[PDB]
Amino acid sequence: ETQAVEAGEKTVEQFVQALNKGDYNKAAEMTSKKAANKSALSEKEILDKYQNIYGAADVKGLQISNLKVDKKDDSTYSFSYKAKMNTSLGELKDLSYKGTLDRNDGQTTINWQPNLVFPEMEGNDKVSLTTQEAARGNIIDRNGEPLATTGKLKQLGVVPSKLGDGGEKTANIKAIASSFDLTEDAINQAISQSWVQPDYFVPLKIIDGATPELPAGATIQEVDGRYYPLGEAAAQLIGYVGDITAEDIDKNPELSSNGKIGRSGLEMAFDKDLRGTTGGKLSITDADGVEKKVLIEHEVQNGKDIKLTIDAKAQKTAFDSLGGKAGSTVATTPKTGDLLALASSPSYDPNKMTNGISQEDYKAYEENPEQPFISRFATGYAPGSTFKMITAAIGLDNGTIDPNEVLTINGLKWQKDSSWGSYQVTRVSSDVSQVDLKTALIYSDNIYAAQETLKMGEKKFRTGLDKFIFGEDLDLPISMNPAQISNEDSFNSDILLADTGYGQGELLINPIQQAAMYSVFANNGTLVYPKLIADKETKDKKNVIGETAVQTIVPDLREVVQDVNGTAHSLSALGIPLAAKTGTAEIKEKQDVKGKENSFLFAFNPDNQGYMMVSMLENKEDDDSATKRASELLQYLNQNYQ
Repeated sequence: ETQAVEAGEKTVEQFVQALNKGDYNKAAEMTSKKAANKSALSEKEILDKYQNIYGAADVKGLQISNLKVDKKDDSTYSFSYKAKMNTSLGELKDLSYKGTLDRNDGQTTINWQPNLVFPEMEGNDKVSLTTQEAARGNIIDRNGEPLATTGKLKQLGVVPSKLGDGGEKTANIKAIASSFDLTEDAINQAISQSWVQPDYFVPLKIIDGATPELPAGATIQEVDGRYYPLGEAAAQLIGYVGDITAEDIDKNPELSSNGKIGRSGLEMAFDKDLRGTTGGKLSITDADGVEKKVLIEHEVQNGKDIKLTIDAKAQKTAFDSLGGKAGSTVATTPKTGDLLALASSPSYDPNKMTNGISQEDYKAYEENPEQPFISRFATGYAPGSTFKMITAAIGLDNGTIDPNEVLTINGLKWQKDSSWGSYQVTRVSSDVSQVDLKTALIYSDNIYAAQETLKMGEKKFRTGLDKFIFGEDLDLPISMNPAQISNEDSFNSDILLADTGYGQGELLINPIQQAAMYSVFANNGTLVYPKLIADKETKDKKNVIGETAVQTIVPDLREVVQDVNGTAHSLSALGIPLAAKTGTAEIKEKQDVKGKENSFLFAFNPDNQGYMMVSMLENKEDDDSATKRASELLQYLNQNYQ
């Protein structure tokens, strides 16, 4: 008997697998003939039964356990098992299935019955599913301001019949295009789509502002939709939602096919918390309508709100100050890690992305060489000559750097020996030959940094660098790679070591990780991990650099602003207590023989430690710099974060 009991087990398991994979034909072909005490339906009728019922509830992933196959008659084997499955209303668990098998000739088949769809079905019972959509949660400021919310939008559209016939039609179209900032070709292509019928409402755009005058055939209808009040100023961070597709439902049936799904940014990172859970009832009914068994039922749970450390006024000021140029700005409260602003420029319109965007406009975003879809605050860059601060702090800690000892540096270029060939560390001024640490920080002297790094050596340099967060995964709902010192564990190059010393080489640190590292100067050498979710706890890392080093470097960083030749001296206009460090990075991209240049600014309040800022300009235009663009954000942070 055990040979056939095994054949039965194999048959039941092959059946369950075909149902699990959605191959309902293959499962139907394992059923015995249609007869009393055999199969209740034919193969095709069984296929159509599973396709309708399991398709209606979006059944996914049938799993069984506790399978038993016994023997009853000479050719009849009884099976039983427990099963669970996923539906658009959550997991159905603890299902007791039951049936009999048939052995004729040399093969074993399943005596199919309706109770092998759901357990307590019989005869011509039917399945009903009712669903209520969950409302999407909000994303809000550290003070409750909406960053992503669900508002009532004014949808402009035209009805082709109420437009005219010939000359009145062309004139009305012209009026619409000129009164709502549309093109005549767009309106004509819209009303000419295959799906349009003459009496239909053809939607054109979402009107933000005050509805102007409505020419003949134009109509304003209200619709509910996701709305981003800061717009492109927070697009990369917040992201946007899009229409849910059949393929999203196949991967997660607990979504709402009628709803919206986060496609990038925080909308996608927190899509589960924000989407809520669908409400409704899955039931077995009788020959018609009469409920006989409720399989799953629960009420709709609307999505939860997400509250960020962001300050929406800082976010808007940070983004606007970049003037549409390529770059990024990160602002923190360095003693807690609160991320006040994460701006990336240039940017895209998230309200346009979510309310239906042209293929031309979308492609413009994708072919823009400055790539507005990039989240530059989460992209790793060489940190630039700003990094001298870190190298200095490390050198003060391990006793390599005497603050008051001078190096003799002549000219604008320096190389260790001739083996460096055509590589040379460069500085901007040759007016100071006797360079100590304060002079090097004030004038941004890379030759000093390069020489002190070479003197320190790789081991001590890395011992100091390893106390920071290279290799660590920050606990943030933003997709990023951990910062690195170089490609390998060794530089194996005096050039690369010197290069790394002033923030170049193979260093990759995204702007958020930079603000994390530079926080040591606002916390006496303690690193304070950045924080984006307001309710989260402050995390930190003690003794990253020495308190003596901080107290030596920060007064020099004040002079970067106050000294008449300091590289950030234009910020002394502000009349606020500032410590700053400028920086540049030289980049060789393959599509240009002349190299590109990244411009950096680091600044914080050395009196109260209330704010900190790291701004960067990528592939800067001539006569442009992060420092030139920082006064507005610095005034704001200084006023409101003490």
